[PDB]
Amino acid sequence: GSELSERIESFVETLKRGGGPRSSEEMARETLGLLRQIITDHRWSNAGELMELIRREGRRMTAAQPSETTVGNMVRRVLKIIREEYGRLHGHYAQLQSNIIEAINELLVELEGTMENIAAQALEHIHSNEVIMTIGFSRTVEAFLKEAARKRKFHVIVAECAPFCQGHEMAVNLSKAGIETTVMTDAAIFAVMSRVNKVIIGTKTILANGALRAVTGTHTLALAAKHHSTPLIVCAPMFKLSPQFPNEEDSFHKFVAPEEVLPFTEGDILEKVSVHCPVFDYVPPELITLFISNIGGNAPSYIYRLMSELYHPDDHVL
Amino acid sequence: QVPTRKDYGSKVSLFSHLPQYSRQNSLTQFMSIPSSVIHPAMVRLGLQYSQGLVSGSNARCIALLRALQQVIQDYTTPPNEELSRDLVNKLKPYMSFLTQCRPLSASMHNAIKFLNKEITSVGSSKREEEAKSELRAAIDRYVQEKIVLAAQAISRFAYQKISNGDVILVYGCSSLVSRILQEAWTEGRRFRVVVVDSRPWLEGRHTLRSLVHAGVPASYLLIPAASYVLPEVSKVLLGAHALLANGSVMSRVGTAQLALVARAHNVPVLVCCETYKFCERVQTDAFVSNELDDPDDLQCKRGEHVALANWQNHASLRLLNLVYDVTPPELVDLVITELGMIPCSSVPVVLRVKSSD
Amino acid sequence: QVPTRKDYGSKVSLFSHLPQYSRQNSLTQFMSIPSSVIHPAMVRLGLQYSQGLVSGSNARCIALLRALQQVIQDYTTPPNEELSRDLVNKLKPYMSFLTQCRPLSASMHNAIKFLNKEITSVGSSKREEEAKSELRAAIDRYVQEKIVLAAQAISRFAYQKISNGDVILVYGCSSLVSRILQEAWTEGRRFRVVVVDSRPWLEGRHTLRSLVHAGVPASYLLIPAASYVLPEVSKVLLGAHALLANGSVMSRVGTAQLALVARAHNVPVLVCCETYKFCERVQTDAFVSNELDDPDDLQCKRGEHVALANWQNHASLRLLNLVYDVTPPELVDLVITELGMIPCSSVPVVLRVKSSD
Repeated sequence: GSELSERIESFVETLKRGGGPRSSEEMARETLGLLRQIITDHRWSNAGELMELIRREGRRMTAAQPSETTVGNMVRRVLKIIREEYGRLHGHYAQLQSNIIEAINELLVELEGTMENIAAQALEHIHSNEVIMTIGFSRTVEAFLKEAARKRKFHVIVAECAPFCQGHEMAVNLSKAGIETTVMTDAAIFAVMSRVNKVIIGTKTILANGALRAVTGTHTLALAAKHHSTPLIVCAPMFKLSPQFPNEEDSFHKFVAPEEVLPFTEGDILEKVSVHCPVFDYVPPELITLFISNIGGNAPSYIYRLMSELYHPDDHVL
Repeated sequence: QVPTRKDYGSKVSLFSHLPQYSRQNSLTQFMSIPSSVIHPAMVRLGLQYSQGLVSGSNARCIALLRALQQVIQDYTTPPNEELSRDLVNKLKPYMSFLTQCRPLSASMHNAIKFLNKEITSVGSSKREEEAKSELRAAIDRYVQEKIVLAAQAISRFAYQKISNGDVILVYGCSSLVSRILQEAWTEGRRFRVVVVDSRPWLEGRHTLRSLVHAGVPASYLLIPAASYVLPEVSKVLLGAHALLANGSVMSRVGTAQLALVARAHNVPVLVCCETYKFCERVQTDAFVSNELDDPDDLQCKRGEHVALANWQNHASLRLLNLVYDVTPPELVDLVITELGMIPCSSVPVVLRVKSSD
Repeated sequence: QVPTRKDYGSKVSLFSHLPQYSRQNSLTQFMSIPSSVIHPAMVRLGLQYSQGLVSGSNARCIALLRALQQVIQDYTTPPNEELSRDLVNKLKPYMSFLTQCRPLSASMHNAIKFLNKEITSVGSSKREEEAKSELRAAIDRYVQEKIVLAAQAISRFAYQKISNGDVILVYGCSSLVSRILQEAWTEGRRFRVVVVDSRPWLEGRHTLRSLVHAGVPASYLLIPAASYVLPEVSKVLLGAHALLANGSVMSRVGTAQLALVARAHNVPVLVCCETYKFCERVQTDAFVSNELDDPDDLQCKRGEHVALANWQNHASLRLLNLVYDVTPPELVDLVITELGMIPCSSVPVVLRVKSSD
């Protein structure tokens, strides 16, 4: 009641203001905690009433941060789980609730071992004396690299995503493990791409076409990799996979303040300039070769089957 | 004597043959204060090259020719020796000192070649001060025509291409493209410019100030936002630093990347280069001949958590900031010279017809 | 116990993680003549794998299932132990010995997976010889349908594609594509076949003999002449050894090369693969998982001047002969399975609908 609405309002304002928490896996765990806390302390007669309640509570989290699709498609996965439980019990008050409890607990068991399974199958994609190029900062790709370097000796080009230099942290965290890393800017991507053998990047949101949004400037890396014919490896979990089509809804990119691009101390020329800072970008699925999830490697021509196995077509509007 | 500067940091394994210095230390720590081995204008030129005060490709050539005028004006003739041999033998350690300060642009290479060809063809019957006046007048005529008349010709040839209502994308800092944009705005074209910049030089602020002071509506963004705005961009202007024998475009490091993304968005790119900046030298990558900037320049202050502060303590960490790259000649459409609109395949043609053939 | 074979020669720096053995030495030099640790049919299978006597992708699976029938027939049950656990724990060193002899094809991997799934699902109330008869009958039904019925279905589905008067290009040695060509020639199609072969295996001679004995007009040539004849070639048949999750084609090493040159000459390529040879495993290059053949096989006698005879005395010399590569899935058009004509993107679809889903 009071604590429920208080924590819901706190989560909504946390998604409205900034990125809280920092890890997307931690935000997914808090999303499952919010959904189990909202189903354990409420009352319903029909399962469709709970479906409408979860939809009404998810619309606010979607309108809080539209660029954060993880809470929205996790709400949609929990909606499909509750729909499948109502379907297997339809062909109902405490038994359905206990089934929802054990299913969301099983979803946390599956979600805690996602990066572990990605690091487990990391060995079948990296050979010795290999030139790797990445962009931005992501825990999945650096875990991939620090597990692949346990038995193999290779090189990683840590290209920074530079609206704000976050890839320096990835370069330092890899060089502490000894991956023989090299730091450059966004302007040397195609200049170094003639020596890059594979492209291993992360993403923010996998779309329904197999398209993906990620840290900005990676569409340029995908174009240079398609020019030099190198395969792209997308180490991405199964909760960044969303049924939002690219041109269907607006607010695709996330815009931040232009201070990180052009500072406030520039002068009188700030009045007559328009400085936009997209921290994301669009990558079409034909520029992608392989997706790496915790269940195995999948093609961009196979994301629709995971969409059918994880999502329901009457929930794509939410 | 002039020693060699120590290489700074841990070099890239692909760039071990190219030197990588630092702007913190200077070579003139162990040199005399009255400059005797190196000319004082030449060591002044090396100081304003090494500290980064002269960064434009045309400004280096202009300051080079002014320092060469100061050297030839302060030249004397020894007994039983010719000027046409002694000046050749004396200007080579000067250019070696300038090379050890900062690697030379191809404009400066062709300036050295043209000046060596002119001082080689000085007759023996000519006097000292008469040949000094001939060489100073030749340098003055050379910089006069092959800077400002070529700049006005390229400005007119790009003014007759830019139409009304279009949008123009630029990259880096170049006086020729900025002069084209200013003389296009003053003569009646109504357009706005999207300025693309890159780290760590951030030299797009110069042409941003130059376009705001000229009254042009401007837009400022970086390399990753260029992919966001090129579906709206219809025209890309670029500033070339050297053009090769195969038609490659040596420019700032974000040039071939931007041209590939513009061709992916069907946006034609336009480089603007004067004919003295050409090359009979040719390369196909950014690895066999390139300039290496400071490895301490990539660090920045995003909050209070500078990660690349103590980068030398990490043995497996490498820092690299490339200056030049090349374009494949099938990516660049225009080559705008003072002779007219030529493609990329016409660069050795213009080399032939301007090399007295 | 079974030791490990010593790696032969100097490995490639990209292939240091993959083993490279030699056919000159055997692992059974330090083993008992009555085979006790390894089953005698299994060590017979390892000898006919390591010496190169069984080279076809389907022949290895057939001989594997025959050796597994000989193992299950020669199986006994200890007291207070289950067959469904003890047979699982005993067949793993057998497959480890077979892996140390020669790296396994993905058909054999899926055969091991299917047999482990079948012997896992044996009930505890079943007797010894009754479960032995069930497992032998299951292996017989498996090899029966998923060799010959899938082969006849792929042969009919490729017979309904090949028309009259066309030319067909093949590569390597594969019984499925050769059976397609024979049953297409016998049922009324009039065509000729261009056979492409490659060094050092030279396995195109087998399908060349198989096409001459079937009455088909044949043409024999190598990899460099394929670029000469593909402007005349209208159809390319290929023999796949494994199909991956992204739609890649694991086959002999000259497959993706030939497919790229055929797409450059607008010639559609056709791979022919049965559905048990698929993979949930995926790779994008020929470097992370591949078979390494003999480094002493690349040498040949062109006159009396064999240059690679003493190749080990040269420290800077490396010898490499790759067995498998992958194709990008945008280069291969057909995937002809027993369920019908599918593209390359339908391989995990067929994996799903044949994996009880």
